[PDB]
Amino acid sequence: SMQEEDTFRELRIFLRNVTHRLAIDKRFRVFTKPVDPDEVPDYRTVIKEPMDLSSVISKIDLHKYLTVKDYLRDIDLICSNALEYNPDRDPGDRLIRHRACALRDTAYAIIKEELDEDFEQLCEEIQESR
Ligand SMILES: COCC(=O)Nc1cccc(NC(C)=O)c1
Repeated sequence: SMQEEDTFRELRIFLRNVTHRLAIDKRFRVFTKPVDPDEVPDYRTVIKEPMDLSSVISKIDLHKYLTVKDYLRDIDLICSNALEYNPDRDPGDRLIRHRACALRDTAYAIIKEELDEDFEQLCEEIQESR
């Protein structure tokens, strides 16, 4: 229905706003663009599904997310990839893991305060019907 298409458009507007607020935070600059395969040739041999905030914007615009649950799977993937690729005790690895956990926690906190639970339940019921 037109009403259902209006629901998914409101979801996309919400998701672009949350993603922009993450992408402008100085702590999360390392997560804003894909890892450059020229500068880090071993990245794609270790990390099987790369993800970053510019790719998340592209996916919103391609209508890849029909629920906030869908979207948070990709935020969780940015975080898990950082913990996997950078597991050591040295300061550079510990700084990127701290920033990855902050990105995940910040996304979940914005959604807790600003996503209506009945809006999410409506998106999940339309997705299930298709
Ligand atoms: C300056 O080197 C270019 C570069 O991007 N290196 C580099 C090294 C290790 C990790 C990461 N990024 C993530 C998201 O894990 C990036």
